[PDB]
Formats: sequence, structure tokens, C-alpha cells
Amino acid sequence: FEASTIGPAFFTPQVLALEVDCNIECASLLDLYGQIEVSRSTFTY
Amino acid sequence: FEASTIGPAFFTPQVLALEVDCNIECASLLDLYGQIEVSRSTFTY
Repeated sequence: FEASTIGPAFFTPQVLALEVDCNIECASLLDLYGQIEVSRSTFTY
Repeated sequence: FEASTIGPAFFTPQVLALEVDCNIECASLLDLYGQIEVSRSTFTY
């Protein structure tokens, strides 16, 4: 029963516990800006 | 009887223990890469 003459169904592959992830996100400046809290869609100053 | 008249076969030289060796094995990058071990011929990720 040479592997070259039988179906893949008999050979279950190993499952690695890794996950390639190439995505990145650039640093944010949000901490510099001034923080304001509101409770309505419109405001005045 | 003297050397330069008798043949070389009458003298047995001393045998030293040191074994000269000039070859080198360059340092490998292998330990920088990511290390994985698989007990099977195929793996998935």
C-alpha cells in the first residue's frame, strides 16, 4: 500500500498551535488631545 | 654500520598522540529561527 497509490483519507496531518498574523496598526495620538464629555448631539461654547 | 649506509627499515620513529586539524565549522543561525517540533510528516496552521 504505497502512499503514492492510496487516497489522502488515511493520513491525518498534525495540527500546529500557531497562527500567522501580519496585520499592524500605527500608534495613536489620542492621548494628547483635550478630553470633553457631553450628553446631547449639540453643544455650545 | 651507520645511517646513509644501512636502509631506513632499521629505525622505527616515535609515535606522538596529537592530531593536527585545521578545518572549521562556521556558526549557525539555526537558534534564531522559531522552533517547532512535529512527530508526523505533515502539519497544518
